[PDB]
Amino acid sequence: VGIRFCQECNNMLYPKEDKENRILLYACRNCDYQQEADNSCIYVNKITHEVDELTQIIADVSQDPTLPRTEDHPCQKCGHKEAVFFQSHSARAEDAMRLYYVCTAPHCGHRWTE
Amino acid sequence: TVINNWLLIEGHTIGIGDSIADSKTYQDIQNTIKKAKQDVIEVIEKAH
Ligand SMILES: [Zn+2]
Ligand SMILES: [Zn+2]
Repeated sequence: VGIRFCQECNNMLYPKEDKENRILLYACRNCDYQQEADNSCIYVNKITHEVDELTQIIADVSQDPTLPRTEDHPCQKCGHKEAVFFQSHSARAEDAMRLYYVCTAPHCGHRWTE
Repeated sequence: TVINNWLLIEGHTIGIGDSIADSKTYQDIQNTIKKAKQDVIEVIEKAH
């Protein structure tokens, strides 16, 4: 799924096929380096892209004075009353008006969607 | 000609009193606006 880099010239490793043993190999074409491919998968395509936004959500967003905050929904980790909420804030997010909450109070940074 | 010269008798105008409704009507309009705001808030929360 990801991209692996060479350790000699630090170029990109492309998938190669080991004919003699029948195992997936990652061979850089800048040099002769070849390495064993652990994941055995090359490419993954989520065209419907059911991606989670909280992995793209940063904790310092809770410091924004322009964002609304409610004490209704508390933090799961630290149980703090006040939490800032906002929508997807992302394009190509299909049709989603759901709420992504970020817990306030310093060093918590917890986030959750409901 | 004849209608303008008759309006010379009756007269026509527009004024502040022509642009205000009864206090009951104002209360009804405010109640309708409040109900609309409550309904749209409920819709926003339901979509949330
Ligand atoms: Zn290389
Ligand atoms: Zn918290």
